[PDB]
Amino acid sequence: DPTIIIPKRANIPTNDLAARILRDVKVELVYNNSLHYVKIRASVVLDRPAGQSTNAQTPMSSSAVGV
Amino acid sequence: DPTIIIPKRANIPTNDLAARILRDVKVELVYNNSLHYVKIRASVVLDRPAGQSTNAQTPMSSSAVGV
Repeated sequence: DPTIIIPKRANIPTNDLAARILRDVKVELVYNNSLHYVKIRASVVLDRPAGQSTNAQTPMSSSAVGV
Repeated sequence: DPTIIIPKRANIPTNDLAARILRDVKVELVYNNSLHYVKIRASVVLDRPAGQSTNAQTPMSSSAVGV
């Protein structure tokens, strides 16, 4: 999310009140990106594809073994 | 305070008792005064005013050194 910050009067040095110029205003942004290159991976099958695994469990995220 | 003075009989010269006229009655007064002219001294501040002295003592009247 874009952000904007403005300093308060108590934080302005006395010198700037004579110069009458404010400083330290800050803004932030995130730039998008276009797409330049793409790489694809195809596959071809000739004979009868082999039967797939018949597991119906919901795939677990990671191994439980950890110490 | 206004003052009034009246002489006594013993102090009246014999001649006035024949002339039958009294003298030497005295009165005093103090007159007030109007205001005619006024002079002012202003001041302006631009930057942050400097911090004042932080003395909390009751201001002394006059220097003790005297011989």
